[PDB]
Amino acid sequence: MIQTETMLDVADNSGARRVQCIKVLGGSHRRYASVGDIIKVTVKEAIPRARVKKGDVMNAVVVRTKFGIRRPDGSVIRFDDNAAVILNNNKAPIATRIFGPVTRELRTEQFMKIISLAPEVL
Amino acid sequence: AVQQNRKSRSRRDMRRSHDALTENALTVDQATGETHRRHHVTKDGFYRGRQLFA
Amino acid sequence: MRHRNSGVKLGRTSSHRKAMFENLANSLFEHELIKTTLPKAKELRRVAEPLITLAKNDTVANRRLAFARTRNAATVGKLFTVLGPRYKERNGGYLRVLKAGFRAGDAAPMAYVELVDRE
Amino acid sequence: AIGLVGRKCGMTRIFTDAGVSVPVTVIEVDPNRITQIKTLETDGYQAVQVTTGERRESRVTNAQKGHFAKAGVAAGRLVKEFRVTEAELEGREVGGTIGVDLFTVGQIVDVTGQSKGKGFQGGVKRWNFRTQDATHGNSVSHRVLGSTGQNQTPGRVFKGKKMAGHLGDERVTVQGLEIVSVDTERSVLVVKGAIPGATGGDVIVRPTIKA
Amino acid sequence: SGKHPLVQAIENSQLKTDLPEFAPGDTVVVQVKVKEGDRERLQAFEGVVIAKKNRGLNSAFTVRKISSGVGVERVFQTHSPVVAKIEVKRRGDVRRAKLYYLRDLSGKAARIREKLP
RNA sequence: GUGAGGGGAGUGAAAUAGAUCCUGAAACCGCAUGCAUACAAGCAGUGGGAGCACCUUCGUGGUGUGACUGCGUACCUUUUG
RNA sequence: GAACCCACUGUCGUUGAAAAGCCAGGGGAUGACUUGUGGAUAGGGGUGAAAGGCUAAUCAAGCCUGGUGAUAGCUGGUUCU
RNA sequence: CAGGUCGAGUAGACCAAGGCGCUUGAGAGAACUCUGCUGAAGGAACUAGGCAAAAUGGUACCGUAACUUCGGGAGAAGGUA
RNA sequence: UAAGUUCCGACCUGCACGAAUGGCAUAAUGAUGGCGGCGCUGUCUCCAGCAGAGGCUCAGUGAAAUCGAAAUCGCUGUGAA
RNA sequence: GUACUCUGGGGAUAACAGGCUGAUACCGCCCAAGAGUUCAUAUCGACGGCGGUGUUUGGCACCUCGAUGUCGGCUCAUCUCAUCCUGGGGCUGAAGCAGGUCCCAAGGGUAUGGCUGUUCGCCAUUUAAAGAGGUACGCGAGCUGGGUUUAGAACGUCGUGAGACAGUUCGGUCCCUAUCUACCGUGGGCGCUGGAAAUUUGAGAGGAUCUGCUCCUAGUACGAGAGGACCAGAGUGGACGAACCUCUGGUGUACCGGUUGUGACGCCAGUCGCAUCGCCGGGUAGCUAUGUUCGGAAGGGAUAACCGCUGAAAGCAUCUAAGCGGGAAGCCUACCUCAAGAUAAGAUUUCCCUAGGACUUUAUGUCCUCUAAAGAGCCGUUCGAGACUAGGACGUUGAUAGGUUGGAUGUGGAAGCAUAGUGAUAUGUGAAGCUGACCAAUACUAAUUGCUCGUGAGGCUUGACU
Repeated sequence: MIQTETMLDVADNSGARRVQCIKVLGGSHRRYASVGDIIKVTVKEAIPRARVKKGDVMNAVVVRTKFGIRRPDGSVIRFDDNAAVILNNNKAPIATRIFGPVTRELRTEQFMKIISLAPEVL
Repeated sequence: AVQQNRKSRSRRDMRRSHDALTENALTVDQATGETHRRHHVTKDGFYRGRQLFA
Repeated sequence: MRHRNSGVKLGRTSSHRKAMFENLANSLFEHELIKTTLPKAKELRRVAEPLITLAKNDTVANRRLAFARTRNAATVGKLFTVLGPRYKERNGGYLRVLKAGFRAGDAAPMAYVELVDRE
Repeated sequence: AIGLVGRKCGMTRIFTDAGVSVPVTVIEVDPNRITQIKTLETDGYQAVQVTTGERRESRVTNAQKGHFAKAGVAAGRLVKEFRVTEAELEGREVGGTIGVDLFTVGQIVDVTGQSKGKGFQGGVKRWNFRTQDATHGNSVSHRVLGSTGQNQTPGRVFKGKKMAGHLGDERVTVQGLEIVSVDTERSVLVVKGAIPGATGGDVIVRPTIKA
Repeated sequence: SGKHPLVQAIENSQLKTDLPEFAPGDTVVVQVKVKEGDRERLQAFEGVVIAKKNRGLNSAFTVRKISSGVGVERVFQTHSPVVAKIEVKRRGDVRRAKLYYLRDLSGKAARIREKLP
């Protein structure tokens, strides 16, 4: 349940460490983004000498949330943090490592690489 | 907020046309035979042929 | 809304309400016939009758529960010595509530609360 | 169309083979009994009148007693009518019954009921009005209506203005529900989703009109 | 059994009859049926039971685990067919029904003493 | 209620002269009788006008009411108005 | 930092519990400090770490009584045919 | 003038001696208003303005920058039992 | 700052700074003015539940400002507009 | 000089809003030098001309000075069309994709932030789109009070001074319990051709009406390539709305436990009062969103611009004058809810009442005696119904409420007694004890004997059958 001004951890090694959501994309008056939704973010903290810098405006996809996702059998899965992965202008993943676990809501032609490089898919 | 015109006695009585009182439900008791309010103990302590104060 | 809710308020705090109902139960057990207002009388059943039910088995734990609820040693003794054996064979309905007109001071409806086998 | 009158029994879930959980509502059905058939010649329209349930003799009036005795069925707790056509009118006679076997699994139906009563309610709950600020100097106006009109032109309040008033306790129809189970031994319908009303309320089930 | 008899009768027809006995504070392994395409496989979820609700067909239990640095909790519906198997590995010893205080502890502080028969 | 207040009896020319008591107006508030009034829009009247009730010299009379209908935006002041 | 002396913010109150308050927070608290009793300064005067502040709920000149029925090219009102 | 248990204390919680339950009540448990408690995910996006709320808070020990009129800043910040 | 009519440093064609109606600075102090952070939160997205006091019903007591008179509807036009 | 101010007057006279007017403003049209490789008119269009609207800047001084009391924000709106999106078309300097221009169309929809008191504007990032206007520049007896415009103080400037401002800066009291109209809900009375219990038709009214992306047709038509469709299908979203509580959560001051201080119950043990529910951890029902499910689907009828068929006036031509068609998110239906006070008061099924006297005003006439029906209400136990009402269930031929018994749930190892320890404490008896609102049984307690209202066959005329 990510909205504007929410801070998120960065779950790859693109260089960014903390990002802030500034827009939820995909409709007029759209309120919230969940796992698998695209957001606009600004970079608040980054690794020195990286390809990304502080003050950059970028696209991202939400991978973990604290509010949680529902499953068809009635179950809910909740994580301890809110995390995102950075995308380029064409909305493709642009990182060479992923940190932590991931979900099945990214089984989509847009998002194979995160699953392929992720250590654990729970 | 207050009235701009004094209200006529006719309209005042028309408003009061709903203020009438109504009668209670009264019933003659069996064992003793005086009137009492229905479903209540009589003023002398009887109800349905039982006494409360001997 | 108050859909399916139980309990009363009677314009009192919760501690005041609980203490007042304990006082009413103690007075009822002492005198066996009291006069009160109708809502208080109807609510008094849910407080007083379980005490009589509990006093049917004379054990130390039951006596201590009765004391924790009433805080009156004379009431506990009466409950476990007189009233319990009296109602041993009766399945509930130890009280009787009868409407008794209205009160002069504020026209409040009133009622009598009496034990079933008083005399 | 021709339908059934039942009672709402409560909500539960059904698990499928794949593991999916389907929320369902249970409707208890006492087989409906036909009391009167209305025709074009006598009434000017075609409908079937049914009754269901039970009622004690001290509560059944003499007029209703004669009305039921003419049909030859026991007195129920309610009487209802279904508008029908000539094709549906085939096979129906006074004294016959209609059961749950009228429906089949997988069929789409509409369910009508009486919604729960919320009593006197204000703008926020009734019409989704927005509250004013809780701080920053606001005096005594948090959940109030606000403005209710313009000015000397037109100098009045229009009809249909949204204000405070009674909410709930209305007839409501939910369309497009799906039949999940037709239990004939227990005389029960199990339908996917929620239906209007509280447990114990009377509900009507009909074939869907959005066909 | 707080519901109507018909609802109880309809619910009772779907109950599982082979569940183990377990309590909050135990550590369990749950086998979850995963259907990718039409590949069927079983994924193991290992963790600590921190909450358990007993409501008949509506029974549930919550399992918390640390996976590669990030904590994760899953609420399982007990009678769902997607729950294939539950195995108890170690029985814990706690003082309460709900162990939500573990969410604020890490590692050294989050250990549960083993119950000894 | 050993109250307040009243009803008889009695005094007085008179008590509806009975004590904040000669006469006892109007605003205002009751009870009783007669007629009208719950499908119809506004300064409330005015010119017509059926019916009803009582009285009666029995009418081309009297008293009360006014279904229906034509016309009709208070008074004073100050103002070009 | 309590008593005591003040009066910075907010809600409430505004035909108030109150013709200046209550509640929650706030400042000084051995000093150019707070306070009781009794005295002194009187109206174009007094007093003022100075706001035209205060001088009995009244202050760019207090209150009371007299001149006095001040004057008003202004507003209102002005009674039977 | 002013006691007990803790307490640095005349602060504070509960009590003693001694005083009281504040001169309308009884029900109900709608909108809306006042005063409170809790709140998923987010955390100033509110607003003229973080207004109001939330937050910090004791004792002992360790440790503490620029700047300085060498007194301070300073309980700086921060940490332990 | 993603985005800064405010803020901070600098530039100097100062509409109309400037040296006891003092000029340029300055440690400490301020319920003083402006700007930015950490923590924290119902300020907000967007409100929900609960507790007390009113509101509402019954018995008792019993105000207020206002008021030419009222048998006191909409629309379009007219008309001291 | 007065912003420290005061009195008598004026809507005879200004600032706000209204009114008249329309110079100005905005929108439309006429002529057409020219521009557009030729070609005035695909698109622009000089020099000149004619109108419409009542948004701008103004003109006048008709209303209000015995008061019409606010620049923005908030909340809540309603209308126009000169249309921002979506829908239907003509032309094109229209290959396709796109665009330009004009015509029809008002059903629905139509951003969040940074700066500033701002309206406006600029900027960042979205969206199918972020339209233009009227409504006292809508809305302050609905909220605020940042700006302006009282009293304090300062700077620049002006004045000898009191003081002042095509200026700036810091601070600075927002009253009213709603009579009438209007509106949102909810009742009482009477009427509806004797009365009553139910079920109903529908004149009519209200609600709803939005839209993105992906796949398929098809890398096909088209195109030198780069690119790339019409029509016609499937799926999944955003915003909005409704109902619901099985699932996920919140709350849950009458449920369970841990623990601090103090007082008491004679004492230990065990408990209770007070401290925000003292604080802290959980949590049943109910309510609830952030949770779940569902909706705007499809189809008929008449049309708008526009496109026609046959066809003369006018031997040809021509959608029109006779005659016959197609055609839009728009209109009428269709979907949901209400609806006979629809005084035109409608329809169907069933049920109830059939007694005697006197009198004159000989009339659905008035007084006696005898009769109180079908039913409705008072009263009581109450509700997932509720301000009071109204509505639903039941009243001994009874499960309506409370209690009792059983179950379920929550919390979690009661008290007492035994063991092991110097002890704090731990283990056993035993998943025990306690458990508001839930499910099921059960007359133990309370729904008593009752009373009131509602009548006695329902005028006349004409017609068709009896």
